Amino acid sequence: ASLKEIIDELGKQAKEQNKIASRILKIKGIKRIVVQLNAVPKIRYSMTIHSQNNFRKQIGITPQDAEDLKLIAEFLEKYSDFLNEYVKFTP
Amino acid sequence: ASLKEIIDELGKQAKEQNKIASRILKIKGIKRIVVQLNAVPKIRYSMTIHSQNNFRKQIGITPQDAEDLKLIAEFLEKYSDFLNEYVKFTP
Ligand SMILES: [Cl-]
Ligand SMILES: [Cl-]
Ligand SMILES: [Cl-]
Ligand SMILES: [Cl-]
Ligand SMILES: [Cl-]
Ligand SMILES: [Cl-]
Repeated sequence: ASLKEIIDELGKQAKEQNKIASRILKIKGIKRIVVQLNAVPKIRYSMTIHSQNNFRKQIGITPQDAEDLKLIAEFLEKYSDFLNEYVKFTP
Repeated sequence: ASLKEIIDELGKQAKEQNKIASRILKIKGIKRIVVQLNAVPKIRYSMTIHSQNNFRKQIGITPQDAEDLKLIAEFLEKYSDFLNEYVKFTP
């Protein structure tokens, strides 16, 4: 499933149901931080990060998360132009 | 104020008061993501990230945050050995 497929799927779901629809992006190489894409409804997107170990609670980062954070930064830069033509983000 | 001064100050506060004590790290160059250090009480540390614009709510990252995330990764790597001898982190 590509990013665009996920974006499209979350958009359609958030509309049919009138509530946030979410999906974990499976960014290659990430060890612990999980990036979740959210479609918030007239549909705007955001991305939140989560620990696999306390998935529902706010993430506490430690120094061992440095490489994850870099991979997330790289993924953002790699898809930046596309995302900025394709979706609107949360305020 | 160095990282160690902040760590020491938050440790002393979290002990005198028996509750989480927190302070924003002023990592040079960050535009929007704020890293806050927390001493949680028998004292363990964590770091949480926050948007300056919705400081109390969970941060929604967008592609413009890529450089902040890299600077946070660099700061973690720069202080990694020190932190791992000097403090214990949250589970
Ligand atoms: Cl992910
Ligand atoms: Cl965590
Ligand atoms: Cl792109
Ligand atoms: Cl900061
Ligand atoms: Cl935000
Ligand atoms: Cl160090």
